[PDB]
Amino acid sequence: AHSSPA
Amino acid sequence: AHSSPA
Amino acid sequence: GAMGSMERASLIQKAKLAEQAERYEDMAAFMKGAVEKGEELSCEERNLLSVAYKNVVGGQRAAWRVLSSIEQKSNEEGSEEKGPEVREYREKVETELQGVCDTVLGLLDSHLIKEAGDAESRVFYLKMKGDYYRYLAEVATGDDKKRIIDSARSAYQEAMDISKKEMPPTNPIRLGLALNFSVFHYEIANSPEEAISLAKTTFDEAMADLHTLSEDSYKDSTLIMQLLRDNLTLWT
Amino acid sequence: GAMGSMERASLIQKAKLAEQAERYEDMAAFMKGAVEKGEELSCEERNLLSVAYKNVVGGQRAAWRVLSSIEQKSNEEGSEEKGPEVREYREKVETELQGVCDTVLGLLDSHLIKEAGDAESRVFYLKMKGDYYRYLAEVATGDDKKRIIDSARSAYQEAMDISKKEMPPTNPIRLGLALNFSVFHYEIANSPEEAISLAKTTFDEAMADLHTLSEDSYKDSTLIMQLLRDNLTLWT
Ligand SMILES: [Cl-]
Ligand SMILES: [Cl-]
Ligand SMILES: [Mg+2]
Ligand SMILES: [Mg+2]
Ligand code: NA
Ligand code: NA
Repeated sequence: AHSSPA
Repeated sequence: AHSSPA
Repeated sequence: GAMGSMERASLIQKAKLAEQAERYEDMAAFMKGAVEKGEELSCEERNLLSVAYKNVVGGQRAAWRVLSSIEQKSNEEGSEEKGPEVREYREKVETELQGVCDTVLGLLDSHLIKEAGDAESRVFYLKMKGDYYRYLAEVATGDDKKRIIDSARSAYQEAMDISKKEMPPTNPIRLGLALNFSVFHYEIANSPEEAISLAKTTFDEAMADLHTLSEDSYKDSTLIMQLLRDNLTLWT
Repeated sequence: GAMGSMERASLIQKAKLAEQAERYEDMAAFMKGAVEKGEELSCEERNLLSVAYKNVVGGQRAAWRVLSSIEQKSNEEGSEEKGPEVREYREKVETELQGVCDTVLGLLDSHLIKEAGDAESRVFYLKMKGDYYRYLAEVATGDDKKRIIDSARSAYQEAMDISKKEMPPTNPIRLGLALNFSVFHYEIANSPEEAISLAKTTFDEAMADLHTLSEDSYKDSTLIMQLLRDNLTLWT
């Protein structure tokens, strides 16, 4: 799953 | 320029 | 600390140079030094801190996953014994990963969170606390796995409560928090339905608020909304 | 050394694991530990040593180039002064890069080269000596730049002399040596005509020997020949 990018 | 790959 | 003799502004300048050079370990050390000056961080500086440690721990997590997969295969039936080396090296990477997470959590506890009064800073730091406990949870296996999971949950929950009261549903910090809390539910907490519900409600409430945004803010918000959609497509 | 307590075979095993995990600093430390056991290296082990340090120094060189470019721009006319930080950080990366090159050169001098009697091992190590002096030359600016350049040239030349006498023109070590010596001529020694001549003669003599090779050796040789061709296309 994708988590938040900086 | 390209040098040798390992 | 090795950065104690360097000016705060010079540390920030060098963090930005390290980012351009893709020297993320250096970047993290510079930003740790900046935090330890004791002043609060601006929005841009918080982003630099997050970028640096995200990239450091990201490489460690990717390496840990490779090694864990090799180790699991070595423990199947018919697998020829190869000795302690796979476990040893996986443990080495794991310990270094845990050290980085502990470092970040230590900066948050001493004393970024307690000084953060504005919603934007407090939510950012509490989200980071949840994220780094989540990374600890990814590798946890012993008696304290449950407590690590609950520490991540508690931080995310406090951040969610503040963000819902103080931020619009399109705020990129709020969106990224909800995205990551949903990943926590799916991958850590064995709660796929909660993960799906959170992603869908977050997406729908942001959609309804996009009309209030400028073109630039619209781009920022929709980028994170697409990640929620991508996860929903993976999970359903 | 921190690897002194680990078995040679365990160090080699962990170097291979580190490669799979893209943990090249770990890989280099493992292979340094293996070299320091004092036994000669097999062909596969030499490759592991080369892969590890190539990737470590490769990241350092890429970072140094980014920082050097920023530093050069800061020294143009009309550029606003930003203080010592760019130079300081470029020097930091440069010093770490030089340290890695010195480490590799130290392993070659103590005592890989002197024990290497077969053409394949001796040429490999002398090529590596030329390569790491070349990386030192890329960042050298003081009184000893000329001596660093001549050290690279001398190592490459000894390797070339052995390779031409003892190896077929399609040997991948011989080909990669000639490729790298040609890059040295073009980028370090200000000798573009020598670089072009070497690349063209190397390519043509390999072409004439391909008919002697198996399919697998043919693939190995043509891969490096394509890099010679790519450089010739860039340079002409
Ligand atoms: Cl280990
Ligand atoms: Cl520095
Ligand atoms: Mg068997
Ligand atoms: Mg001006
Ligand atoms: Na073993
Ligand atoms: Na400055």
